[PDB]
Amino acid sequence: MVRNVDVKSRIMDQYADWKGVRYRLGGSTKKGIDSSGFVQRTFREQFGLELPRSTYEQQEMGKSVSRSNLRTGDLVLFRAGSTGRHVGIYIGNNQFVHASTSSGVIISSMNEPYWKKRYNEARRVLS
Repeated sequence: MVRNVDVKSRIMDQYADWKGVRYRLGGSTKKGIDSSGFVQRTFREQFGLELPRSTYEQQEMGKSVSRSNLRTGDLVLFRAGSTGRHVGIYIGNNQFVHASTSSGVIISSMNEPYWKKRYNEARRVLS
C-alpha cells in the first residue's frame, strides 16, 4: 500500500544518512547516538512528530500494538541493555532499524534470538 511504502522510504532515508553511527549513551548526534535518541531524531526530522527523549517515555506515547498487528513506523521496544529498555522502528518483514550497542545504527530482524527473547511491546505513534 502506498501509505506504508512512503513511510518506509522516509525511515530508510534517515537510516541511510545514519548507518554505522556508533552507539553512545545519551548521545544525539552523528558522533554517537542511543536507541531512544535515534528514534526521537528520526520522527522529528522525517515526520514532524516530537517524541520524548528516553525509551520509558516513548513506551507511553501513542497506542499499544500487539506483536501480530505490527505496522511500518511502529516503535518496537525490548527489555534489553543496561538502561533496561531498547527501542527501534519497525520497517516491515520482521525487521527494524535502531542504534544497536554492538554495531551502531543497523537493520536487524525481530527473529534474531537475542531480540526475540526480549521483545516487550509495540507502540503506534503515527496513527
